[PDB]
Amino acid sequence: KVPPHSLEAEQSVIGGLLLDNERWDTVSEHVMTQDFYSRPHRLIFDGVKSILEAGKPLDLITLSEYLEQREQLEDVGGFAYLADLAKNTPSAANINAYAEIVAERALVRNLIGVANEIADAGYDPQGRNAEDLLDLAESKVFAIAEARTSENEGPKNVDSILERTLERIELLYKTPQDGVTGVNTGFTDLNKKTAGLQGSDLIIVAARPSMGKTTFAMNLCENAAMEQDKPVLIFSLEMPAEQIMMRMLASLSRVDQTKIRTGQLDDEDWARISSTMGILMEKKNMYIDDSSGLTPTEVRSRARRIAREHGGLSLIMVDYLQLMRVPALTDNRTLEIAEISRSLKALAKELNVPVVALSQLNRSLEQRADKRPVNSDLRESGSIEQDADLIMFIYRDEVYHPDSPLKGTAEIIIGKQRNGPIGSVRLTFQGHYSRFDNYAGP
Amino acid sequence: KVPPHSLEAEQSVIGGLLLDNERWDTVSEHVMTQDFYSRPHRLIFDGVKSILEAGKPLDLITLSEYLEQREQLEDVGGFAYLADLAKNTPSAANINAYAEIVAERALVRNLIGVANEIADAGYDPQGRNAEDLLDLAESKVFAIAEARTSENEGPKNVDSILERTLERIELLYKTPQDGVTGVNTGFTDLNKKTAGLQGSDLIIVAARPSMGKTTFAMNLCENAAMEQDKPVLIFSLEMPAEQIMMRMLASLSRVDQTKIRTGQLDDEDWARISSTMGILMEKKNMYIDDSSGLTPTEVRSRARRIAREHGGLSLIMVDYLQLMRVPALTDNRTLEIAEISRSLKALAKELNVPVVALSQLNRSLEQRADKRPVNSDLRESGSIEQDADLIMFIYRDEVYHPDSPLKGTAEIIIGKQRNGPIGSVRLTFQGHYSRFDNYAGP
DNA sequence: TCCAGATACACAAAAAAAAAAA
Ligand SMILES: Nc1ncnc2c1ncn2[C@@H]1O[C@H](COP(=O)(O)OP(=O)(O)OP(O)(O)=S)[C@@H](O)[C@H]1O
Ligand SMILES: Nc1ncnc2c1ncn2[C@@H]1O[C@H](COP(=O)(O)OP(=O)(O)OP(O)(O)=S)[C@@H](O)[C@H]1O
Ligand SMILES: [Mg+2]
Ligand SMILES: [Mg+2]
Repeated sequence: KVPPHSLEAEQSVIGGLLLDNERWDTVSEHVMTQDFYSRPHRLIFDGVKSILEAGKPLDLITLSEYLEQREQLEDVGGFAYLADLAKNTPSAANINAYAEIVAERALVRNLIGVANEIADAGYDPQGRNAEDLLDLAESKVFAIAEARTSENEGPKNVDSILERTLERIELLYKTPQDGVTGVNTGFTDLNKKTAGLQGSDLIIVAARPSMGKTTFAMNLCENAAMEQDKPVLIFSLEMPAEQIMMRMLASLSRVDQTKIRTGQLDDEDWARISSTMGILMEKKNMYIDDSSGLTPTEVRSRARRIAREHGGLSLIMVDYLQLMRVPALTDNRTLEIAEISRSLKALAKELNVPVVALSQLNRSLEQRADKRPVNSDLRESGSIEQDADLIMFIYRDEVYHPDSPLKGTAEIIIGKQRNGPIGSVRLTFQGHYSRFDNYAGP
Repeated sequence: KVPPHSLEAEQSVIGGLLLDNERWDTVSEHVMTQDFYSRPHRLIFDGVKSILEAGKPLDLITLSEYLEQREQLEDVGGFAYLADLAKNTPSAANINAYAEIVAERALVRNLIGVANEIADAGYDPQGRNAEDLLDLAESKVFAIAEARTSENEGPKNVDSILERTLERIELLYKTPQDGVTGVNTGFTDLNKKTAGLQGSDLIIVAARPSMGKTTFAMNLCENAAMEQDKPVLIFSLEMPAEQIMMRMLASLSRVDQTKIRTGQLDDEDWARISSTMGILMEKKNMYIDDSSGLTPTEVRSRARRIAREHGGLSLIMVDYLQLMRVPALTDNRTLEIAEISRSLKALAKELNVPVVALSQLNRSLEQRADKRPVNSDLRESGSIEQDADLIMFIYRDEVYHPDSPLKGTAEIIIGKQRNGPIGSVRLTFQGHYSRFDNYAGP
């Protein structure tokens, strides 16, 4: 059988070395003298490496002269073969890939050789017992695997990591940026715990029906759009853009939502609406997608298109993740939810922007004495919680207990945070404006 | 009869990608792997997609070594075909102009394949009737259309949404309608707290057996048909049309239902019935369907036919949504109910008409000291409570406590309203006339 | 693999009773 090898890869490596000299540093750290297969190729590579290490400039003429000095010019095919190799070079940009291919082929060939060597033993014990045969397998495989080393995926001593951490904390002494390092939510208490909405993270807001989930997410997105510079993308798979716009106008302009919807407004309400209209038309930092049944690929494509068009994004909202469709798994729901969650996390990591994805809760919450949500109430949510960087629930006590002393107030439960504290935050809820607010009072 | 294809477009796309890899972002959004016709081109495009999706450089050597690793370089024609493909492409100036050609050719080929398949199925009925063949053809054509119905959809900015919202608000403001902008329900407090039954919404009425769901729904439908000009469509999956007609006659004529059903009637009752018949024949805005076991597609088709024949509809009634069935999801009841609710919501959104979906309640209510229904008591109802826009419960206290001070009275609880307040409304219930009415006392 | 409906045993226990404390 033909051993695995790529002569074209070796020719490309030689051509790239001849044509380009500034990239020798990267090539020198990936290939050796014994990695090449063809003997004339080995001689040519040895000569080129010797010339390059000698410090002399590399060119076809000097390479031919050096080969003639050792009388190996005719052995490697002559000057014509070298000229053909130089002419057949595709480009010098991808010499690293060629070197990696050559190294991989050498590794697999040596592994096959070691396998044949161990296989030969056993057909001729030569006095060795089973224990000796077992022992002289691990040593050979470890020898053939030790040549490759992870870079830099290796254990590190405390000195380097401690020095890097000291450097990090020394530069962070200046410019505190008032605590928040990501996207300002607008609520001081939640800013203290979450330290803003960090990028490359997945944030999940979940609650029972009619709790204030879409309102909370829209408030966060509106504050981000008002403060930040890059646009904020919203995927409204539940409601049309008209209703979201009416809610935003009611929230910003301090105008009753019902009067806006029914068209019963006085002069002051119109003045407030005109002011917020002027502000919104001056900003131009909001995008709404009202399409239904979007697949993860479509969401990714549209997000990438917007990001490339405007150079970046600030925040992405999905409402909600259970309404997305994966046609390849229409016969299974749990796997579909897992794929949706993994795709959302991958998109968040790729675009380096936070993604606020909403979710629903199971009906087991209301069949218990205590109605406070937990992490198990999310529907089909092994993956929903496994790959979530922050889970925030919404709980209003006045819904279940009409006589509760916490009327006109809501609690945000941080059920999970990888690098932050957890707890509860109390916020004032004003439904007629579709707005949350800081708790000025007790 | 050669199926449509264009090898030149595929070769141009592959050559443009090989020459410059920086335009893969635009190309990946237009042409996929399966759009190609020739199998070697499909394999080479799979290899190109695999190489470029990870960001690694793509060239002749990389693609050739990737194809050779899986014994697939012989099928595509070897390195010679790849070299010819790379050489034959002058430049990638209009690379985006060939992906559309490939996509449209693939779409035409799929359409003609489906057209041949339907004819072949028609030539071999295999025991299927013509109705089944027509249904299959319609389903396949709809599935084809849904994939590429339009391309103008996408993330829109805030300017167009603001302009449309301002136009709608001004239109509503300039035409006062006594505070109700939707279909009047006939009850003053309910209209005040609901502003009518707004269009493009899903409304659910739920109560325990023998509480008044059908009576309340029929009262709403009668009032809507009496005031509106467009007709009202009623789906009666439970009771025959004769019983509903008798109940409606009793409600409108103010005549005992038992006397009408049995036949012992006086002269004043006959006079009132004659007046009601005259009014009904004068208006004639009612359509009653009494078929059982209807799939969502059948009700959608009937509603479309009625709306097309009469140029619009004002109200659609389903009683009740647990009687509808999807034959493809018989093995799971929860998914079937979710599909029914989703289909009802989609129909309401499409036709721009309020839809009343009567629902039952679970038996977990009877185990509580408080018999007032909650949103979680609906049967098999994740989507029922997560998709509705207005939930109205019916609760009569005299059924549980015979000597209540609220005898001859009923309470309606608005358990959920996405864009409105929640509360309760007290109404007078007259069983012998099978109708609700306004309440004047405290 | 989750969601939803329903019969039955067991945990006390929960309050209420209530005895009785006052
Ligand atoms: N004018 C108003 N006055 C008082 N409460 C209101 C008013 N308008 C809306 N609300 C309430 O505000 C809340 C809004 O709920 P949302 O957060 O928008 O919906 P949701 O939480 O996403 O739940 P879904 O999507 O319907 S399952 C509801 O509880 C409404 O009853
Ligand atoms: N002549 C009458 N006198 C007194 N009560 C009456 C009379 N006729 C009807 N009723 C009551 O009015 C109710 C009518 O409500 P219905 O519409 O039958 O309830 P329902 O929701 O349809 O029950 P379902 O369909 O089985 S879930 C009856 O169940 C009786 O309780
Ligand atoms: Mg919502
Ligand atoms: Mg009924």
